[PDB]
Amino acid sequence: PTRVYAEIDLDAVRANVRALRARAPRSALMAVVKSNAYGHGAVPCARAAQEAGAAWLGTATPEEALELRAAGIQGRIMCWLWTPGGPWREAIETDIDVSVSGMWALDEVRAAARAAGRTARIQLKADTGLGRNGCQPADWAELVGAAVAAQAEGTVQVTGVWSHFACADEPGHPSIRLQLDAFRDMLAYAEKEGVDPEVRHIANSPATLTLPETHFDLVRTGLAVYGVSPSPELGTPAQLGLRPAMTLRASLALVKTVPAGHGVSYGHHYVTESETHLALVPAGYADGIPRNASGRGPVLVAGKIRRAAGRIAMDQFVVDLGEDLAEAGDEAVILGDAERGEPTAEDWAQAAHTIAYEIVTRIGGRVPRVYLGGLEHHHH
Amino acid sequence: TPTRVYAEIDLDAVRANVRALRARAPRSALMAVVKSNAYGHGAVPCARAAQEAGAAWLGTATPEEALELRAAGIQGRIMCWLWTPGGPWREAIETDIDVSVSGMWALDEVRAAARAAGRTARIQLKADTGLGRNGCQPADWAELVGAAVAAQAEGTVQVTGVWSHFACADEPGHPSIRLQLDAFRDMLAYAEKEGVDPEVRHIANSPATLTLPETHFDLVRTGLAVYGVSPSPELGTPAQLGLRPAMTLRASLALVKTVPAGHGVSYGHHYVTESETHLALVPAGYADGIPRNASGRGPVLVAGKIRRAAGRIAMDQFVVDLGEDLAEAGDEAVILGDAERGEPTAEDWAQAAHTIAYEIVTRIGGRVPRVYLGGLEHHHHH
Ligand SMILES: Cc1ncc(COP(=O)(O)O)c(CN[C@@H]2CONC2=O)c1O
Ligand SMILES: Cc1ncc(COP(=O)(O)O)c(CN[C@@H]2CONC2=O)c1O
Ligand SMILES: [Cl-]
Repeated sequence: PTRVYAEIDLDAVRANVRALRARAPRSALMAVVKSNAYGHGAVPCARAAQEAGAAWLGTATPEEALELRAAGIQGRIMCWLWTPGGPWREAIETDIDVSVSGMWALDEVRAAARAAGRTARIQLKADTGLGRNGCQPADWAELVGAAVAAQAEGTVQVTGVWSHFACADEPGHPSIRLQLDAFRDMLAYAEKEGVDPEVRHIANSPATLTLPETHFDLVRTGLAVYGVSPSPELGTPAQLGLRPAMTLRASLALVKTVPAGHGVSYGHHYVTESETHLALVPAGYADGIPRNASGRGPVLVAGKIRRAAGRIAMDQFVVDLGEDLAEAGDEAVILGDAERGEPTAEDWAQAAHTIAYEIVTRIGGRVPRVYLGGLEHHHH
Repeated sequence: TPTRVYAEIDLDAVRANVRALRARAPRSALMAVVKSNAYGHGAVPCARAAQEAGAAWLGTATPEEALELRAAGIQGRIMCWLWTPGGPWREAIETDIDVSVSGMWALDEVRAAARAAGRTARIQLKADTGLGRNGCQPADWAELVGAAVAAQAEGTVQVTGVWSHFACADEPGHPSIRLQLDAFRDMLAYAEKEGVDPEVRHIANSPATLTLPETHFDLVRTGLAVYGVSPSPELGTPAQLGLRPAMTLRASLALVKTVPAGHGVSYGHHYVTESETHLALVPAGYADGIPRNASGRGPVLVAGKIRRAAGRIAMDQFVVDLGEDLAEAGDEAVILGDAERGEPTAEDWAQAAHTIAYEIVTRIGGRVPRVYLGGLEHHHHH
């Protein structure tokens, strides 16, 4: 690549899960590789993680997990975002743990297990307060009654019971101890109606890094696997011992001199104060560069951190080097490692008024990924 | 048909939009701009649709997007302008692609390339008339203009056109507009006198095309308007401008349940139910292209009524408050589509997320499948 590409370090990835493994000594690890691994490459990161000690693999959509098996990845895998008509049968045949939050899901899977002549491994999801997916406390008895019954009929096998936190990245939030308590009480009742789960889990990356009383048998870690801290309130990847996996770089396409008082970019939302040097970065919002980052986004050009000049276009944006010099083809680092003096996904989150989760995840397809580290077959 | 979420592209809306646009610049050619996967609509399918409908030129930003079009079997004139040292000059020249030169480093590369390729490269000179983005500054025109006419004589290149791009065309009656138009006539002319005979002179994008007839010249570069979306509300709705929206984003509810009064919804708990009600889970989040920034305002059409994103929008989904109404898993929700059909539109979302329509349709995820209608059967094979 010469215009813009993403450099993924697989050694950073492996070291992260080894760090996270130590953080929860008595628990099992679940590397979440959903959404193309938050933009780093689903399969490469799935193999690296697993190699480093990942016992489970989790994704959102059935398609995402199927594609994981398609690439010959063994071990326990699980998905949780189903919609009526999903590929229940296919998932069951590949021995993937599908999740259930309602009777409709349970009924769809039970019928699929029949056609497949096999038993689906299912995990019941408790809605302990997030109010997103999962079963409400008011319908827990009912759904729990059906599982054990569908279990007796040998059609399904309840392998686990799980929930998910709403403000776990906000240390001290009252909503946290609530859900955690509601989790225990819901688990008891189900464990009493004839359910012996293979795994018990509720924690995510922030919960994992903060509350041990929430580790149980398994922990589902996503973002931290990529060396990005869930929130500033928890620390920088550096303080967390996490190492950034992606480095986004580009080459300048033009460097010119313009008189003082010259407008730059759409809407001329930036006017040159004095005759200066204007560089051109060939990466716009279609490549994943937030347009709300207009005027703030940091770029590492010529030994100094520069700022987005004016509006950010679909394909490119300009930067004012001032007195400094540079030429077409030169390297620019839009986001990378804080330990290398470069900008980070957090820096851009703040610049764009969003979160580090969005920054990395929304990095386009038009942008090639280049792998380094891990083993050779990982780079596929 | 997709079970989670998907996008349907109406190829007839595309075919009709260009036929409308041409009738606006009667004495100028039309270059359809399908860069960025046709602003999220599917590059090859739309490129074919627009050609057959009347586009004489195709425009993409990068050489790769241009080499993909050729690789897909598309003929006719094509041009790309975003280049960096080491680009596929040779490959681009062999495939007969009009490229843009704004600096000398480019000229020397295409020259070395036209040499290896044993062919003459058709180049177009970009002039920076105010945008301050790309193109030659007025103070380096003669230098570039000179070296060019020199490359001509050597038989390496061939200057096929002189152009430029506006900064505030989409802002009706902006001072920058006239100022930029003026520089064009002066910079262009000089190039003529010094020898250059251009095949085409262009400067108009969608807004300028729709508003200023004196910006047409030989060619006109229209991107957004071709897909039925209007550059700016300050120009009207696709309806008034006489345009038909081409994209329709639909998803299927995954869950619908009842929750007690005072329950929190999503991360941070930014939304609390004022009473006992029905909540519905839409399985699509910011990884599919839904702006997280539209959290709490993004309009969706669910069960006969427009609902607002209840709380924080997530990576893979978000919830909507059905209130008293009822619905179920599998029922379809329309995120964005045709206002004429009483559906939320790209502008609606553009406003909700505090941005411009251009970015909404352009950033629709790749995890999101595309389904084509109308047009010619063979148009949706690649
Ligand atoms: C159920 C579940 N568990 C674990 C994770 C991993 O979380 P971290 O990345 O914070 O470690 C996620 C991802 N959460 C997102 C965020 O938005 N939509 C989701 O599915 C999740 O949804
Ligand atoms: C150089 C160039 N020509 C023509 C067009 C087509 O313009 P319309 O889409 O308005 O018809 C664009 C706009 N492309 C975008 C839009 O925003 N930033 C860009 O680079 C462009 O960049
Ligand atoms: Cl130069």
